[PDB]
Amino acid sequence: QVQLQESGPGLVKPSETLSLTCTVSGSSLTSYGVHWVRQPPGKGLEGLGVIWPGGSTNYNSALMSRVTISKDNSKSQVSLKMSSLTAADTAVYYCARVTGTWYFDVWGQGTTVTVSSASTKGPSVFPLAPCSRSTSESTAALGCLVKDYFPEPVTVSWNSGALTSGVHTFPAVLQSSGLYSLSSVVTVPSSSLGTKTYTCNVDHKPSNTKVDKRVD
Amino acid sequence: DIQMTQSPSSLSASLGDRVTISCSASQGISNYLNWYQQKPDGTVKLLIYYTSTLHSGVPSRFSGSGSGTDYTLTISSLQPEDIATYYCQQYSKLPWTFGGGTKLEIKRTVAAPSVFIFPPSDEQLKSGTASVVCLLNNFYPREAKVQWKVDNALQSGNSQESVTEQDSKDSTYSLSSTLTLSKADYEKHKVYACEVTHQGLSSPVTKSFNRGE
Amino acid sequence: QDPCSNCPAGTFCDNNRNQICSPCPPNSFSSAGGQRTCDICRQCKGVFRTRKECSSTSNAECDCTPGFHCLGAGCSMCEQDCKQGQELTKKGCKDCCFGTFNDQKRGICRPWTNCSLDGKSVLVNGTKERDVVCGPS
Ligand SMILES: *[C@@H]1O[C@H](CO)[C@@H](O)[C@H](O)[C@H]1NC(C)=O
Repeated sequence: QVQLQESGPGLVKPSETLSLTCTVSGSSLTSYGVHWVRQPPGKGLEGLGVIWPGGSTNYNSALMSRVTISKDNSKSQVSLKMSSLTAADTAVYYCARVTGTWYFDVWGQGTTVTVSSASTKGPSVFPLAPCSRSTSESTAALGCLVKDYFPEPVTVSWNSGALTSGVHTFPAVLQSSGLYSLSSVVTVPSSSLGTKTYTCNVDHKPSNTKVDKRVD
Repeated sequence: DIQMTQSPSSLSASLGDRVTISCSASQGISNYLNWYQQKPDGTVKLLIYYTSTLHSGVPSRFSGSGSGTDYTLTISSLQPEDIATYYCQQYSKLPWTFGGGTKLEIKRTVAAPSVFIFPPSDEQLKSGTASVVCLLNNFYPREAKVQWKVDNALQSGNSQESVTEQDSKDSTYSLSSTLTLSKADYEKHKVYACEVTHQGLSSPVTKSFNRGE
Repeated sequence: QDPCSNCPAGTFCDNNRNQICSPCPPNSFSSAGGQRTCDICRQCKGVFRTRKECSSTSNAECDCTPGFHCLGAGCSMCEQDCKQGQELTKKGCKDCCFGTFNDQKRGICRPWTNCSLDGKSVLVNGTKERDVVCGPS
């Protein structure tokens, strides 16, 4: 089926070559165009360039010709290269499928890129369980604290994805150390907490880090 | 480039209301405008292309109209899952430019938060730092006051808040306040509490725990 | 069996229409059949000039605007011309030094052919535009 997925490094230092990859599932690149869009933090969508089925490209002038887009039809991959990166190039980058004349009918989930000289650090995961089990409260709150990571993209899932009801994952905050941290919590029926196990699944791709912490 | 402007930048409407967001171009674009919806988690999908043509699978309550330099996107009956940012996009001239987007939030009846507190994990104590977390769950409106007190002494400058976006079902927010102290400072005191003040709370509700239990 | 296979170069396929194959809109093309979008014709502006106009089935190609010449593969960039007997330096077009020449509206000056070192005599003296013409004995 038709799907687009961006991929690439999340941390790039100001030695400034960025390289991303857009993989297309159910759409031949000889029949569709592919457009790259980026969204800086707290900003709107900004297109970068498009590569057409024939292979020709068009680029935004504001990118000062630092952006180059290529593709390999046999590999179903579209490549994005950007040089002379500033911190202004920190954003989440989307690739979309150009169909008809013209519209973006299929969008990828986006990939986050951070431009900084700081080193990448994996996070620590700590359980968030109440001081004691309360019989009066019919609902108890569980969670896990993901602390001291960089760069920002961190994903959290509960019971390997099986538990989604009542799952709230909070946006990250920037600590005074410059390291990010976020909390993810879930509300559960308190009568059932002693039987089933609850584990939060934390993935931090910039540090090749995966951690599965059980929460009693 | 062609300039795309969307009015208003932010909008709050009740459920079942008729929503209308505007999009104006600096020059005529001859009905070459698309509408996109960005969910709070980042997902972007196409709603309408050529200013009135509904993309396959989009609910029939979405509709677009306009000509020349002025176009609109219409939601006939606002639904809870419509909480998102909406962008218009012109393809009259390269490079294709997006509008600034209109952030849509949903009004609803008052909902009181459910408060919880979490003692610093023993594993975290071994590291050298202590973080105590206060959770405000599924409340409305967004305005909520969290005050940390350690042995009845009101804290300040040592906590950070974080708020979820509006929930796709309840139209509610959730908030996490994290109080960070060093390990030595954490063991000096006994009672840790967070006091929550909210419109749906007749009087502030405090949740507390005693260290060592 | 693929209905888009019937749409040749110059058209694009979209199954949401009564007519599956539709002509590529003006200023757009498709160099192969079965496309479901049309490539937009590329621009030749600034220092560039449209050499070959784009059609419904082929892209436009750019040469350089008059006063400039192509440089790099496929006329990737353009470089300013100079008059014969000149040379494009970092300080603009400058006349060649005495003893050098440039017979083209591009490139650098080159020293005159030393007829004596090759065992020949000078038939025609050198010029900023022309090399020395040597002759036998
Ligand atoms: C021009 O060439 C002739 C012979 O070809 C030579 O005798 C004469 O000196 C040259 N002109 C100058 C200014 O030297």
